[PDB]
Amino acid sequence: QQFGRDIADTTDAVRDPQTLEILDITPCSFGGVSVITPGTNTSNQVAVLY
Amino acid sequence: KPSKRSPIEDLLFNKVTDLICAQKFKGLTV
Ligand SMILES: *[C@@H]1O[C@H](CO)[C@@H](O[C@@H]2O[C@H](CO)[C@@H](O)[C@H](O)[C@H]2NC(C)=O)[C@H](O)[C@H]1NC(C)=O
Repeated sequence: QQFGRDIADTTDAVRDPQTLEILDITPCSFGGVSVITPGTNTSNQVAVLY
Repeated sequence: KPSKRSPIEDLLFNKVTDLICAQKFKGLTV
């Protein structure tokens, strides 16, 4: 066998066809961004939540 | 106990119970 899969049936691991090494693949960082603000009638400063 | 729970609350919390990461990688978060 060459490559693996997870429960969600997506590529999880691969095999390098030059050194017979198995490499785990993980997606690089991502997420949601929310903005915490008071009213614009009060201030213009904000905070950010990742 | 470090949770400050009662002898029955602990039993209830014990009696109720990679998939999370796999679903997160599809865009579904909790
Ligand atoms: C593809 O060819 C390269 C170059 O010959 C191979 O790399 C070397 O393979 C030998 C196999 O005994 C290792 O001892 C060496 O250490 C490898 N080179 C390096 C720099 O590590 C490679 O193995 C070949 N891949 C195959 C045949 O699948």
